Amino acid sequence: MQLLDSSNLARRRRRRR
Amino acid sequence: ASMAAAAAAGAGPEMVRGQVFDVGPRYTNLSYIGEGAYGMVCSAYDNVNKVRVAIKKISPFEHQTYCQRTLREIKILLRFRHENIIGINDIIRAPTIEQMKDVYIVQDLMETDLYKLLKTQHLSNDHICYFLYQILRGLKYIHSANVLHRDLKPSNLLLNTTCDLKICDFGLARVADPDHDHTGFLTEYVATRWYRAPEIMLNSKGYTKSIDIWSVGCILAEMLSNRPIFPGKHYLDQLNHILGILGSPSQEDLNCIINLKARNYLLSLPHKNKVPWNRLFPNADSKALDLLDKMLTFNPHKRIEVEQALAHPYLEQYYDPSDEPIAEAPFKFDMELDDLPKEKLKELIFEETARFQPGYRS
Amino acid sequence: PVKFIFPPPPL
Ligand SMILES: C[C@H](NC(=O)Nc1cc2[nH]ncc2c(CO)n1)c1ccccc1
Repeated sequence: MQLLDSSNLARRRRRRR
Repeated sequence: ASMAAAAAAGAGPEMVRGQVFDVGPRYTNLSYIGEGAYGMVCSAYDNVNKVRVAIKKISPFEHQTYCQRTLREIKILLRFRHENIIGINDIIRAPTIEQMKDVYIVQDLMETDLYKLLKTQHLSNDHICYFLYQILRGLKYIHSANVLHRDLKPSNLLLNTTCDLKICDFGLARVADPDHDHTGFLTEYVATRWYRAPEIMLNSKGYTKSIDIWSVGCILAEMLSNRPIFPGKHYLDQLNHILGILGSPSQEDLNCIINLKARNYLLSLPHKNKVPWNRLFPNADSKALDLLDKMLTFNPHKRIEVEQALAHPYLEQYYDPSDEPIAEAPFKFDMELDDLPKEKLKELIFEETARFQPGYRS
Repeated sequence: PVKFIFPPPPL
C-alpha cells in the first residue's frame, strides 16, 4: 500500500526543472 | 572442511520450502520470496552489514542450457552498473568445483515488483509515467552494451518503498554484437508469451533488440488497464490476439517477414480490422497512447528505439540525456561464444565466482 | 524452429 517525492531519480529531475 | 558445519557451530543451514540454503554464517533468517525451474530467491539478513538482502540459489549444473543461462546472467550483471538494474553484491559456492552443486547470488533486496503491485492497485498517470521512464532508462543502458533482456515483464520489474525500479532476471539475456549477423543463430523460444514480440514467432531465431521495446509496451498496456493486452493461450492464439488489436498486417509489414512459410500463414489469415487505442484504453493519456502505439508497431525495424522512446513527449519531465548513462565498454562477439558442454560451462562459472571466494587476494 | 511451425499441425 506504500505507493515520487522520495525517489532520488525523481528529485534529480525536478531540481533541474 | 565443511563451511556449513562450521556455520552450524553458530547458525548454519536453513530450510525453505524443501530447499536447503547453505549461505554460511554471514547470511541468516531466510524467507521464501519466489522460485523458478532451477532457482529460488529468498530474503535474508546480512549479519556482517546488519541489513537484509536477497539471495538466489541456482541449481543448473545438470542441464547445459541452465548452465549457459547462469553464466550469462552472472557475467552480464557483474559488469553492469546502473540505478535501474539489479547487481550482484556477493556470490557463494563451494571451494572445489567438485562440491559446487549450487551457486548463491546475493542482490539488493526489493520489497515488491510491478506484477504484485498491479494485482492490488491501479496506478495513477504520474506513477505509470515515472515507472515507464525508469524501465527505459535501464533498457537504454542494457541495449548500449549490446545486450538483449528477452524476458521483460511485470514480475521482472523490482520496486521498493521509495518508487525505485530495477530490472532483474538476466538469465534469458544474451550478447548480440552488432557487427556480426545473428539471423538464424538466436535461441527460438525466448520471452514470456504475453510479452513476446511478433517477429520472435514469425522469424524464429532472427529477432533483434526491438523485442524488448515490444515487451515494454505490453507492460505499459498492462499498467493502463490492470490487465494483460495479449493473453494468448498458445502461439497461434497469441498471434490471433496480437492481430486482434493491431489489425491485419500491412503489405509493408508483411515484407519484413523473412520466413516465407510464416508469411503465407499470415496471408491465409482472415482480415481483421485494427482497433483504436482510445476505444480500448478510454482514460489513458493520449501522450502515453501515442508512445504505446509506437512500441507496439508490428515492424521491428520501424519499432521505436529506446533512445527515441525516452525523448517522447510523455516523459519530457523526466527526460535528461546527461543522466541516462551507457556502459563504458559494450559487449563484443567473443562474449557470446558459450555453445559449450555443461562441464566446461561449470568451470567457467567457477572461474567467474572466484573473486568472491574468501581470501581471494586478487 | 521446433515450437513455431506455421504449416498447421493436425489438431
Ligand atoms: C526473477 C529472479 N531473478 C532475480 O535476480 N530475482 C530477484 C532479486 C531480488 N532482489 N530483491 C528482491 C528480489 C527478487 C524478488 O523476486 N528477485 C528469479 C527468481 C527465481 C528464479 C529465477 C529467477
